[PDB]
Amino acid sequence: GPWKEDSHIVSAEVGEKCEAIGVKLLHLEDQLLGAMYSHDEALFQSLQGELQTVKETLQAMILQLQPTKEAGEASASYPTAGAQETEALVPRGSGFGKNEALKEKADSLAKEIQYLKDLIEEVRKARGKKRVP
Repeated sequence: GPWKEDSHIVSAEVGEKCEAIGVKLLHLEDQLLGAMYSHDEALFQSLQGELQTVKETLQAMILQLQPTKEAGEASASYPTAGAQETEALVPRGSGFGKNEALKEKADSLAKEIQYLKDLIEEVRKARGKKRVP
């Protein structure tokens, strides 16, 4: 009769999965600070593979619980006028050297964690506890 295995066990399985991603996120943040300050090669490879596996599993989780449509989808345009221009004259770098290669990776990883945090917060808020009547 039944074709699918998951029908009732989905709301009780998300809580444990969310707690697992939370403990992994905290351990990944501590290992990220220790790997960037101490500088390593093995820790960066393991961090990239673990981050890609958590991102792929998180995308599959949101694609499994939340349905997807083929026809439709809204596109963004964002209005612009053009006010105030930014110009570079003094890079500034006191200490030992200059930071440019580490800044790009720090902003890219920080943006990926911000989107990852908003995604986990949206699934937690939508399923589990509801706000207002």
